[PDB]
Amino acid sequence: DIIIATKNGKVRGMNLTVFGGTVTAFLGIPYAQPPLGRLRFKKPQSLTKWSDIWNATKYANSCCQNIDQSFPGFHGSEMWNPNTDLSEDCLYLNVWIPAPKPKNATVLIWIYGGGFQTGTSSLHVYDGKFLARVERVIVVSMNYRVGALGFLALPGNPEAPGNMGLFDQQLALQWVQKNIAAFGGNPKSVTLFGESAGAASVSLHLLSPGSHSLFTRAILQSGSFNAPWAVTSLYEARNRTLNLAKLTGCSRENETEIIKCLRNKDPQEILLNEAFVVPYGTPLSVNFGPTVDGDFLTDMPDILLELGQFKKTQILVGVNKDEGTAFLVYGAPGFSKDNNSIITRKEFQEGLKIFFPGVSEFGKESILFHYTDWVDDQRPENYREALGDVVGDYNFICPALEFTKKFSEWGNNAFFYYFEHRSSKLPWPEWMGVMHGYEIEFVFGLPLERRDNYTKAEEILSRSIVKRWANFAKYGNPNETQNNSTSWPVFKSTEQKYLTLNTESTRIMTKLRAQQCRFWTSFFPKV
Amino acid sequence: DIIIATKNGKVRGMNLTVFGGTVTAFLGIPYAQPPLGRLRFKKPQSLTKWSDIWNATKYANSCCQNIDQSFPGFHGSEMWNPNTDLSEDCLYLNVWIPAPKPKNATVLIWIYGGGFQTGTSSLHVYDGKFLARVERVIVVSMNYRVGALGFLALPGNPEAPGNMGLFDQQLALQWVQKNIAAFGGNPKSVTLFGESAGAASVSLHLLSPGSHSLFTRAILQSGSFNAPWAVTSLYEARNRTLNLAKLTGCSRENETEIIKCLRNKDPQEILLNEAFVVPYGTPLSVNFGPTVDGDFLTDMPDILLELGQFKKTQILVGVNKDEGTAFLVYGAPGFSKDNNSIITRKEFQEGLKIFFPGVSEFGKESILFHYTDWVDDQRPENYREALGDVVGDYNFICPALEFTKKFSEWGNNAFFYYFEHRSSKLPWPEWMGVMHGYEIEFVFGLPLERRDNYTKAEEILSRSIVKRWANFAKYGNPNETQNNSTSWPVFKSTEQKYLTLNTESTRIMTKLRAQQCRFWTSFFPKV
Ligand SMILES: *[C@@H]1O[C@H](CO[C@@H]2O[C@@H](C)[C@@H](O)[C@@H](O)[C@@H]2O)[C@@H](O[C@@H]2O[C@H](CO)[C@@H](O)[C@H](O)[C@H]2NC(C)=O)[C@H](O)[C@H]1NC(C)=O
Ligand SMILES: *[C@@H]1O[C@H](CO[C@H]2O[C@@H](C)[C@@H](O)[C@@H](O)[C@@H]2O)[C@@H](O[C@@H]2O[C@H](CO)[C@@H](O)[C@H](O)[C@H]2NC(C)=O)[C@H](O)[C@H]1NC(C)=O
Ligand SMILES: *[C@@H]1O[C@H](CO[C@H]2O[C@@H](C)[C@@H](O)[C@@H](O)[C@@H]2O)[C@@H](O[C@@H]2O[C@H](CO)[C@@H](O)[C@H](O)[C@H]2NC(C)=O)[C@H](O)[C@H]1NC(C)=O
Ligand SMILES: *[C@@H]1O[C@H](CO[C@H]2O[C@@H](C)[C@@H](O)[C@@H](O)[C@@H]2O)[C@@H](O[C@@H]2O[C@H](CO)[C@@H](O)[C@H](O)[C@H]2NC(C)=O)[C@H](O)[C@H]1NC(C)=O
Ligand SMILES: C[NH+](C)CCN(C[C@@H]1CCCN(C2Cc3ccccc3C2)C1)C(=O)c1ccc2cccc(O)c2n1
Ligand SMILES: C[NH+](C)CCN(C[C@@H]1CCCN(C2Cc3ccccc3C2)C1)C(=O)c1ccc2cccc(O)c2n1
Ligand SMILES: C[NH+](C)CCN(C[C@@H]1CCCN(C2Cc3ccccc3C2)C1)C(=O)c1ccc2cccc(O)c2n1
Ligand SMILES: C[NH+](C)CCN(C[C@@H]1CCCN(C2Cc3ccccc3C2)C1)C(=O)c1ccc2cccc(O)c2n1
Ligand SMILES: *[C@@H]1O[C@H](CO)[C@@H](O[C@@H]2O[C@H](CO)[C@@H](O)[C@H](O)[C@H]2NC(C)=O)[C@H](O)[C@H]1NC(C)=O
Ligand SMILES: *[C@@H]1O[C@H](CO[C@H]2O[C@@H](C)[C@@H](O)[C@@H](O)[C@@H]2O)[C@@H](O)[C@H](O)[C@H]1NC(C)=O
Ligand SMILES: *[C@@H]1O[C@H](CO)[C@@H](O)[C@H](O)[C@H]1NC(C)=O
Ligand SMILES: *[C@@H]1O[C@H](CO)[C@@H](O)[C@H](O)[C@H]1NC(C)=O
Ligand SMILES: *[C@@H]1O[C@H](CO)[C@@H](O)[C@H](O)[C@H]1NC(C)=O
Ligand SMILES: *[C@@H]1O[C@H](CO)[C@@H](O)[C@H](O)[C@H]1NC(C)=O
Ligand SMILES: [Cl-]
Repeated sequence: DIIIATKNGKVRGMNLTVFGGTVTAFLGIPYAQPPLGRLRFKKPQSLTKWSDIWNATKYANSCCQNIDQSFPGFHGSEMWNPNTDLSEDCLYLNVWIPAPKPKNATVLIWIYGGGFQTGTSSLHVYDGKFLARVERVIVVSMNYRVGALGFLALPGNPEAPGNMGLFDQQLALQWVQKNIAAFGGNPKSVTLFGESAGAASVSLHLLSPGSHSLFTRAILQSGSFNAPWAVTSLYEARNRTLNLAKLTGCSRENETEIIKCLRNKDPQEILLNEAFVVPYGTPLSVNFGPTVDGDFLTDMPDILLELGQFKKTQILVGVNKDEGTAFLVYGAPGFSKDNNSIITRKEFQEGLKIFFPGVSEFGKESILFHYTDWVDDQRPENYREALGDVVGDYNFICPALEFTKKFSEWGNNAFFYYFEHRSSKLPWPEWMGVMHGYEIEFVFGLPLERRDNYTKAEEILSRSIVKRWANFAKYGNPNETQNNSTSWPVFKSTEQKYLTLNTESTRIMTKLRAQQCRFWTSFFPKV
Repeated sequence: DIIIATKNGKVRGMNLTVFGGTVTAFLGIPYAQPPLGRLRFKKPQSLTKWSDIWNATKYANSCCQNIDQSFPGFHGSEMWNPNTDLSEDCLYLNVWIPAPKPKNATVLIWIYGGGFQTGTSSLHVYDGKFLARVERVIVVSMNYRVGALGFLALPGNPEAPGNMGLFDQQLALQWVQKNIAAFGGNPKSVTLFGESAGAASVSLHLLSPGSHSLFTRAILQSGSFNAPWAVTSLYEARNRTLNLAKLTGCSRENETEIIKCLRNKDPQEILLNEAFVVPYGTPLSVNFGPTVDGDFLTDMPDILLELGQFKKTQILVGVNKDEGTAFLVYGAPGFSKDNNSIITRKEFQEGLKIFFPGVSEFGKESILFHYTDWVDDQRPENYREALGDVVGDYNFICPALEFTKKFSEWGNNAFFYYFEHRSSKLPWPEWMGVMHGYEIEFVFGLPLERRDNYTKAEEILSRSIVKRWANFAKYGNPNETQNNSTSWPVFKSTEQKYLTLNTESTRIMTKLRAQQCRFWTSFFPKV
């Protein structure tokens, strides 16, 4: 039996066996007041203590979110669906401490991605027990409000001020500050890591003064705040909150009145209107996301980033070889999960209208013009691969590289990785390649379980990546100093070096997607 | 009726139709007295003038040489076999002139390879008409003596001095100097290029003072004198010359008297015992090659290269991705052009004994130790590919990288390529990849013949290569300045940059097969 005295109640956790050892898990510890009724759409509220001992022995509630019903019965899309029960009462977090209890362990806080609309910490691919046993770190992950319940914004009005899901994560960060010493953790050695919208969340903690004292280092996997989907403007958030209010018949005009209307509406009524708040939509739509609230974010994040207004520390950033394929099968002509998905120049042209709906016909031609200069025209996949590269480059790879350059320019060590290994278990067809999201399994060390149908090489790669991530969390340098490994060099603005990750040969390369990222990061913003 | 007046007499060419244009061809101009009877085993004698008109309208005889008959009817091996009569009367050269006759055109002199035992200028892949047509350069090629008929050596004896096939080449370079202006060539703009033994020949012309005035620049494809096979030691030349005279049964004591025998026996008796002249032999055996003779070569070539004793000019150097596979299907256990040649570790250890015969078990152990550190031990091809890399890295790639380095260090511009495109018409099996010898057709512009079943992209590649080669010859810089090509940087000892060549995307990379070539160049010579 393991009880831990936290500053507001005793907490009892389980024991697991992992590769012939013990890891103590504490699943579902509450860190915030249930944000129900009158606390809905508000920042998370402190907690009231309990002399009751709490049984943190089961994954808690995922927060309210629509679910991916696009491929019923498909492991590829349903593995991202929530695996506990939806509820507004969902502001819990999990902890994983090694056994024997560590003395001063480094802490890894996971922040799940999605599109600020979906996600939960209880998914199998985020199971922190492997990292706790293999590397003797402490893994903490938390649930945070997503969708409108987490990011509906009426600016300045404290009844719905925006960025509630970010203050959820931030509050879970202070919990780890106040309590992780009781678990044998070092609050002065804390690394945030995250994927997709979790990665964009990690970058915004870098920019938010209230979070600066609550972590040490940052890891950003396939995402950053400067990605075109990650920050919704002050005007977009107004039209989007009014349109949601109309679509619930809550169109008051006293501002705090049209919120009290939504507080009484049903969570399911809000989830179903959410989709229809913007006219034209994309598979990368983020209808309620982070805004400039003047509290978590004091200014437009790209100004803060360009003018050096962020925590000075180490960052580890990277992307996958085919970030963009996943989004094609959710609404691009000729694209399907069961079809090798060769498309025509006209289908490629139609795909551009889908993903860049507001862009002019000039911009849609620029994209066509630049991405289409291959050599061999007698090969079918040109346009198919082209669109995946288009979407992956625009939405993830080029912003991620841009964040890393601007961050490194103020004298911080940055490390960039190019993850290019296709999962031997990947449920999606092979034409989709190394997909968005499908490096996470390797960070959490799932292939370290031999009874799991991963390659023995996938065990080696995942072991290597786990060590590189743990060395970065502990020591700020993501090297593997023992198995004759490729040295991972710093990313500097001048030469822009990055490490590739795969099972064949890990290489140092420079200037990843150099021509493409110039087109996106310099020319296209003028368009 | 195109007749040109060479300094030796009038010569009659012939018009060729090429790509809607005309190319004037002079095939088989004699450039020395036939090395017959008393001239056998001697440096080439000058040519006596002729009051006639010489009809240079067909290819001349190829020099005497054994022939590859391991794959009867197979184009892959037979395409390298001679396609004219064999004869000791073989000292002829070919000349391709653009039409209209050029004013002062750069001259490209080809030197064919083949381990100094085989080869001829008349092969289809050495057809110079496409270069004369597309880039309006003059192309010259010569036949030179091979095997013991061009490299039998007893140091000192001018009856059999050694390097007589190199002096053949040199005499052809001399012919171009005296006569090419009659055809519209610029004798001050002569680039040597060759492949394999031809490339190791070009490299020796760089180190040989007698040849320094006969050319301007140099191109070396898959070969250099510093390759393990390309220079015969005086100790070996001594044993091998003698061991031949015993195999033909006329060992004598007066050293000028044992040559008098060999000058009697007819060619086929010599060719029949050349192979048994060395005890154990490998597919990379060069029984009669270049030696240090104090005439063409005044010292050990490795010493001259190390101490800056060579013509100072630009060089273009490169290798193919899979230089070593061609040699495996000729005696390496487990390998055949007809099965996929998945070998096992025991067969790999046998392949090392085949290819490194007189090397200590220690040396064979470090080869096995260094080359087997792959990640995924559960891959069938590991040993198949490993042996190909062993043979490729030891015999071609590492010597070429070492030659380019040591050459660049004395102030001159060097350009290194890495050819990694597999011809769509390549007759050998797919596991052999980008084989030794199979960049030549792209350098000679065969894929520019649209009517020939090469892909459209292979035409685009072969065009870009042909322009780069021509620009190197004309201007010393192998860049492609018009069609947005990748800039080809200079090879410097510290950076070691090279350009990859393929149909997908040309990349600048650095330090090719660095870990492998550190083994072969630095450590292996000590064992
Ligand atoms: C590849 O498949 C897509 C989508 O197809 C799915 O699988 C098929 C077997 C079929 O049963 C479809 O109904 C499935 O949705 C094909 O897509 C076009 O896709 C759009 C998308 O809605 C659809 O409206 C069109 O009618 C489809 N066109 C046709 C002729 O069916 C795509 O054309 C297939 N391409 C190839 C090369 O096989
Ligand atoms: C800001 O909001 C308005 C509201 O548009 C309606 O659209 C529905 C999908 C739903 O959200 C409903 O609650 C809302 O009232 C947008 O006006 C629309 O713009 C499109 C494109 O210009 C027009 O075709 C529509 O006529 C119009 N909608 C209707 C039916 O009134 C407006 O576009 C939006 N501004 C943006 C995109 O920033
Ligand atoms: C230098 O030459 C001798 C000569 O060896 C004979 O080998 C035949 C294949 C043929 O060339 C014949 O004319 C010649 O006389 C080499 O001696 C041989 O060495 C091997 C290996 O050490 C022994 O197994 C043989 O007994 C011996 N040959 C015979 C039958 O006499 C000698 O090796 C060689 N030196 C080298 C390799 O540099
Ligand atoms: C690929 O082929 C090689 C070579 O085998 C030759 O001989 C016959 C079996 C013929 O059918 C043809 O396949 C080929 O020309 C096989 O390797 C081995 O070759 C050595 C040569 O000395 C023989 O000693 C072995 O018997 C032979 N192996 C076998 C199966 O007998 C090789 O096995 C094969 N590899 C495959 C199938 O992947
Ligand atoms: C680890 N991955 C991150 C999880 C999967 N995906 C991205 C995929 C691919 C295409 C978009 N479907 C969404 C599934 C879903 C569920 C409910 C409502 C809509 C949709 C479509 C899943 C996401 O959770 C996801 C969803 C939206 C995003 C928006 C912008 C950027 C992103 O990364 C986004 N990611
Ligand atoms: C770093 N390891 C221990 C080795 C696996 N090589 C190294 C490469 C892959 C195989 C070929 N050369 C050899 C280097 C060399 C030196 C002299 C002569 C020949 C050769 C060839 C070594 C990796 O790059 C690699 C790739 C992915 C990994 C993933 C997890 C863990 C690893 O160690 C990983 N290593
Ligand atoms: C353009 N290529 C260069 C022409 C072909 N080949 C290389 C191949 C490699 C495998 C062995 N076959 C034949 C074996 C054989 C048997 C009887 C008569 C001739 C041949 C060659 C040749 C060569 O002519 C060749 C031959 C010997 C070499 C020795 C050392 C280095 C080389 O590059 C060598 N190249
Ligand atoms: C220089 N050419 C004319 C073009 C072919 N590309 C260039 C690559 C091919 C793949 C796609 N990106 C584009 C660069 C870019 C910029 C903005 C947005 C998207 C993209 C993707 C360009 C070659 O690298 C190449 C490779 C082999 C060749 C062989 C012969 C002749 C050639 O031109 C060859 N060119
Ligand atoms: C945990 O490690 C931390 C530092 O990583 C230690 O706590 C502090 O130690 C630093 C030394 O770097 C001091 O400057 C601070 O003053 C210490 N903290 C405070 C609040 O004073 C500590 O030694 C370790 N704790 C363990 C092992 O229990
Ligand atoms: C060269 O050919 C001569 C006859 O053939 C040619 O005659 C030329 C005058 C011209 O018409 C060409 O078009 C013909 O092909 C022949 O008399 C000479 O003897 C030949 N020269 C040698 C050295 O044999
Ligand atoms: C916590 O779990 C243990 C299981 O043995 C139980 O004894 C205890 O009563 C539980 N506390 C609860 C459910 O409040
Ligand atoms: C290093 O390699 C050995 C296998 O040779 C493995 O057991 C060990 O876990 C590896 N360590 C890391 C950090 O990858
Ligand atoms: C050709 O060029 C050389 C120098 O490159 C020059 O000396 C010679 O006179 C020129 N001959 C011509 C143009 O006929
Ligand atoms: C330049 O582009 C044209 C247009 O297609 C092409 O025909 C030509 O071969 C290219 N030149 C080179 C040197 O590749
Ligand atoms: Cl790139």
